[PDB]
Amino acid sequence: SGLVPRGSHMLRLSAPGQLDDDLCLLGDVQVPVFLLRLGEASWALVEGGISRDAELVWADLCRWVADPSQVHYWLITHKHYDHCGLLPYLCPRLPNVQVLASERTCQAWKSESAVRVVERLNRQLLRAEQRLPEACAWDALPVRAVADGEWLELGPRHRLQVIEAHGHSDDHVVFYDVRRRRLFCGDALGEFDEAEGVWRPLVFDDMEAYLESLERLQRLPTLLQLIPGHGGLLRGRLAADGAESAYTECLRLCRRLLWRQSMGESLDELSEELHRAWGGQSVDFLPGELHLGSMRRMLEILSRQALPLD
Ligand SMILES: [Fe+3]
Ligand SMILES: [Fe+3]
Repeated sequence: SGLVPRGSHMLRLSAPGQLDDDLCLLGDVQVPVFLLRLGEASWALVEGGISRDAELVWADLCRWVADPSQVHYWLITHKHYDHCGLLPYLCPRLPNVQVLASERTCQAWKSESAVRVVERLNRQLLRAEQRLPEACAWDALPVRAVADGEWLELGPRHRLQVIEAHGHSDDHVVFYDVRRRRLFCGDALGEFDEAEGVWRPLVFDDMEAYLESLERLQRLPTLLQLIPGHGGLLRGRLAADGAESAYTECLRLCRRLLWRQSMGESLDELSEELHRAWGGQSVDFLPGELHLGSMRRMLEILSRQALPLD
């Protein structure tokens, strides 16, 4: 790497450890969990991860926090297997934690059907020799539902607003730190492309909603830090123009899809091409058959909802 030999300014922070005075990245940058120091004896976690990373995240958590009885909150953006998979495994080690999530997210953990999908996907990600810890029941998690527009006063230095951001999933929320101009955006802007510096759209429920969410997030004060559900912490113009860029990349995808369909292409064609182009990034946390499946689903949603070309 070049970066061995020069102290340049990094636009993306992608290593575990301290990101800012109040903020650490725990576990794996691929599916990170963030730690906020709220106080001398108080902490919050943000993003709920994949189950197989339990011990990775737990060891990093213990590097910074001598007493895990001091972790008081755990904010969750949405119900997908990769954003809540640690909860049953680490909540039992966090006796004072309250999970904060949307009503629709909380409802999913009460659904036998939903919880078993979450379990099925997370089991496929266990590494060689890994055994998960003892789990809590999903319906026994210490949860509180949070609402659109709600101010979460996590502590005297940390007040974060819950902003509804449906479209990626029907339950997706994001969390905005007004003081720090720092947005925890989950998968609402898509998947950040590490080779190209652009957003790949992740529209798995509703395109109109996904665009409207981005429209709304573009109106926040200019971001200084943008923290998606995968890949680390973005700063500079990548943060400041994140929501706008995410929006345009989604339009672009619609244009490609509707153009190729014009030429009589099947949806499966663009899907295999998107799986080929984009699937490599998430191979270590999303089974490849399921990335292609998700690509096809997104293209179905766009095909139905995109404004026609004539
Ligand atoms: Fe997701
Ligand atoms: Fe995700």
